[PDB]
Amino acid sequence: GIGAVFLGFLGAAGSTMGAASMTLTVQARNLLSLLRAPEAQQHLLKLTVWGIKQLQARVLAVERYLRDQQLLGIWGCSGKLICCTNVPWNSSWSNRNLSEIWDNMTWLQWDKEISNYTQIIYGLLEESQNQQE
Amino acid sequence: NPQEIHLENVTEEFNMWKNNMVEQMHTDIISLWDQSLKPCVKLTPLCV
Amino acid sequence: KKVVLGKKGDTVELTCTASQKKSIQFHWKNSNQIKILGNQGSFLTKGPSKLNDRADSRRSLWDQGNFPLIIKNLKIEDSDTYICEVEDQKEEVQLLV
Amino acid sequence: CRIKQIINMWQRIGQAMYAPPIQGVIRCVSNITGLILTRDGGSTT
Amino acid sequence: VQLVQSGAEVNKPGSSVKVSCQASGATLNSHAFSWVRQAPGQGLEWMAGIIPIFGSSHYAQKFRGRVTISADESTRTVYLHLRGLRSDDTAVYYCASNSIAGVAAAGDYADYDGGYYYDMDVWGQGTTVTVS
Amino acid sequence: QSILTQPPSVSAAPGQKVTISCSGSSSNIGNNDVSWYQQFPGTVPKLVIYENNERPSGIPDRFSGSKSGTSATLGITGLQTGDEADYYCGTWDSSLSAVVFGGGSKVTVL
Amino acid sequence: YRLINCNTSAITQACPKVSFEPIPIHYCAPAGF
Ligand SMILES: *[C@@H]1O[C@H](CO)[C@@H](O[C@@H]2O[C@H](CO)[C@@H](O[C@@H]3O[C@H](CO[C@H]4O[C@H](CO)[C@@H](O)[C@H](O[C@H]5O[C@H](CO)[C@@H](O)[C@H](O)[C@@H]5O)[C@@H]4O)[C@@H](O)[C@H](O[C@H]4O[C@H](CO)[C@@H](O)[C@H](O)[C@@H]4O[C@H]4O[C@H](CO)[C@@H](O)[C@H](O)[C@@H]4O)[C@@H]3O)[C@H](O)[C@H]2NC(C)=O)[C@H](O)[C@H]1NC(C)=O
Repeated sequence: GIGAVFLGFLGAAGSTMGAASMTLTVQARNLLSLLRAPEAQQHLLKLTVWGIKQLQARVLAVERYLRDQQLLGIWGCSGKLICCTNVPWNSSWSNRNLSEIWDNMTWLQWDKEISNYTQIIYGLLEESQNQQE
Repeated sequence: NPQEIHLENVTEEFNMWKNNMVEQMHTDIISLWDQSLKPCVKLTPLCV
Repeated sequence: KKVVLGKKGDTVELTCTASQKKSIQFHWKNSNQIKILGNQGSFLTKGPSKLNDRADSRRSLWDQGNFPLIIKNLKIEDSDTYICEVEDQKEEVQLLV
Repeated sequence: CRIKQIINMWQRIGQAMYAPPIQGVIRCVSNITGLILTRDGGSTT
Repeated sequence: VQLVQSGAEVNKPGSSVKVSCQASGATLNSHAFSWVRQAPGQGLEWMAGIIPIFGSSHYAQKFRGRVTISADESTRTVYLHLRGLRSDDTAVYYCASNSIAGVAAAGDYADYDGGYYYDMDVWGQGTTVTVS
Repeated sequence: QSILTQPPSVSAAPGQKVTISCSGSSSNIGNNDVSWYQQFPGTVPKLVIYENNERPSGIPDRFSGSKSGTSATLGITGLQTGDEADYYCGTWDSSLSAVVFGGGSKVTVL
Repeated sequence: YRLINCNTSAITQACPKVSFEPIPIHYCAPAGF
């Protein structure tokens, strides 16, 4: 079930980050989206390893989703898609014009941009959500 | 009901000769034939 | 730039060697870049050189990295240079009889 | 074609000897979708 | 690996005798079986032999027609039936076998009618067959 | 019925060398291999020499073999007293299309 | 150390004559991939 929406995020790649955040609002509603045969005693323990193997996926798709929103809920917001917080943006994190970011870059570019700094922001998002509490 | 999304405007660099799922197909076919075609006489060098 | 001497007829064992112990693909070429002997997975293969009937290798040593080349019936015209290409280590061994 | 009984395994390094061939007829309907060639660079054709 | 035979047999001439030879291994296809006999006090000779990895059988030229060999893979038993019982067949029989795996190092195409009986060491305990 | 011309008995004092000949045609020995088997009288026979010069595990190294021309020699250097058995040479005769044995060779201690 | 002994073993299983028709096997990716 949930593993369907884990891949539907990728429908907005290649577009620009101002447009992909707007598509995410439509995608927000789009992320709101049987073996009953005569089974012999040889089919009984074989169609049940086909049952557990699919049900080890449906719980992994749930347990990955709760391991996401446990990490978001550390950074103030739980369940918010678009969430902005009370940390000021440091200038040394690949300084660029704000029109030179939301208008002429795709989201995959930011993986290449700030991945040297992505761990540092995560500790700041913990601390400022801990300093404010 | 397979899920397939066409991605707009994206370019992407592949490589065929360094894929890491070809060595995962190679493993599960060693594991097929060894449990499939059980031979009468093997001769596997040990080389101690 | 190794040096290997033979007399005539005898078996020489030229050797390239990797550090992996997992039977990785190699080859063996000569100065005109014609294939002498090659590995294709788990089987041997020759190439259309003039050592195509005489060259050989030891199959059991590939699983420990050692990829030799064993030549029978040493004539005078095989006094050349030979190149083993494991993945990058294009080592050259020259031969004389 | 032949039907060998003493083959070289492609899996690891080693030989394998199998049972004799089956008694009846053996059909094979396969559709070739690919080659694997190799050149030989001389000094040309 | 050991081989157990069948029990000893007494008989009158003209009939047909059966001796079994069960193997302790996992299959018979790894072993080239062989049947030798010994008249009491006399030498040894080779009657027949079967190789199941090629389905081939072999008979000595003095024993054609009188001797047949069958092997059952599902029970791992080598069978011998001897037809035409006469006087000199008062002897002990033996089932022997060697490893067939020595022809993997042969020149590609082997010989699927040839003889790969050599230097066995898996002689069973024997069976005494006495005619009267 | 002995196609191989094995001598019926060889004899030497304990602690010496014996020879046992196995002479045949050019279709049983001149093209093929030889072997040797040991049998105590009453007990089951036992292979002692395989592939013309080798011994299985459990055989003393006094037993040596050779294949010369169309015949074969078995040599027991340093004969002991516990060798009271008889020997047979067994090859494959290609022309006769059967395994062929010898008449037997009963060694005797003196 | 150079001509090291390589014991070419021989394991013998129980070998029937079994059928062999390869079916298509397609590789899926786990959750989150
Ligand atoms: C590329 O892909 C194609 C697939 O599209 C592969 O083609 C396959 O090739 C294999 C190998 O030959 C075929 O398997 C064998 O097919 C034989 C022919 O069978 C057909 O004709 C007969 C007569 O008209 C029908 O009875 C058959 O119907 C059977 O199949 C249907 C499904 O289609 C089943 O539902 C039925 O119940 C039938 O069983 C086919 O239409 C066939 O003889 C063979 O079966 C024997 O062989 C195997 C071992 O090889 C035995 O285990 C089995 O039990 C049978 O053994 C009996 O018969 C033999 C005589 O041959 C005796 O010697 C035995 O002792 C025993 O008595 C098996 O079914 C396969 O059908 C075919 N696929 C097709 C055509 O779609 C290519 O191989 C592949 N390329 C490569 C390189 O792999």
